Amino acid sequence: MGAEIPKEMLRAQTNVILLNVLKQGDNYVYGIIKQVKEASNGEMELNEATLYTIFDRLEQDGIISSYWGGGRRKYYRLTEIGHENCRLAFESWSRVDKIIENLEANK
Amino acid sequence: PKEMLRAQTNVILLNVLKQGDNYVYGIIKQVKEASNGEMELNEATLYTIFDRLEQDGIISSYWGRRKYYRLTEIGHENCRLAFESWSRVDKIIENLEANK
Repeated sequence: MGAEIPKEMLRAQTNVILLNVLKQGDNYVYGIIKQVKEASNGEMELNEATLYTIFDRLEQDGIISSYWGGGRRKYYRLTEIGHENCRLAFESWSRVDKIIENLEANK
Repeated sequence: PKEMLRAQTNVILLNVLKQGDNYVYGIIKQVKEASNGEMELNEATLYTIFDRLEQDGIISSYWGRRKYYRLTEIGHENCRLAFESWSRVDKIIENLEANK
């Protein structure tokens, strides 16, 4: 093989954009797509089949939950479990980059 | 969460090898000194990570007798595209500026 960008990474990246927008506040899939496509500058053309499968299997793990809002929108919110999972992920990752800081500046 | 700890260990390990070639014991102690004593890696884990990192051509090894490991030109390029791809996503949010 050789040098690619592993598809597992692109999956991970769209997941991180997701719970950033959800972190920023609850939302419905339509709005999610529009917001991402306009932070993307148009180069983030999410499709809702992916959002719905991603969300279904994101909750079996309790990381978000959903509620109902003559349009009735299925909104999504970030569970406090997800909030602290995200928070302590950031703090451990900040620790990791400080360790890289220290390896580089060492020698 | 185990798998997150595994991933962070990967980024730490191959940042060390990205920074320059090394052997497992020296890697461990160097990590423990950027770690400040908080990350006392065990050689077993280094070995499993490396076994699967050089069957994937991302590192290699030679005899220098201590066995040194090094970051392949594939691994260097992998890290550079990961940095570029992730930096683009990081600069995509950028998600609160369009809100209000």
